[PDB]
Amino acid sequence: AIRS
Amino acid sequence: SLLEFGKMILEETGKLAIPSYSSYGCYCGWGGKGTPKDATDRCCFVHDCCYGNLPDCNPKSDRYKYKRVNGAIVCEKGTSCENRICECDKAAAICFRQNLNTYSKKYMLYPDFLCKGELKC
Repeated sequence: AIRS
Repeated sequence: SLLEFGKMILEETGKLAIPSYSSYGCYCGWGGKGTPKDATDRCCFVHDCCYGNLPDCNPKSDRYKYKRVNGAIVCEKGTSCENRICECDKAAAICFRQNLNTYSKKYMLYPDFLCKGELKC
């Protein structure tokens, strides 16, 4: 959900 | 925004940002300390510095617009913060592309204790  | 950056990364490299670049080395996805492990990790180090240049911007959530001009990323004009965030993300995506030749899966999920010491931007 939270990446680069 | 982080989701936009992830789409830019996938477009550029063919790798999904999660999991290929979300936990890589010392600086990709949760950066702070250590000597970067390789050139890909140095892309993340510089990207972290680039965001660090923008203390009154919110790069995780603030959305920017960009287009492609025959492969090339062109950031389109938004707010000052959006423009600067876009330029940081563009550079990192290009950097990841330039360093795919040495990307190493052994640096995915790299443990924190192997990342020690401050490195100045």
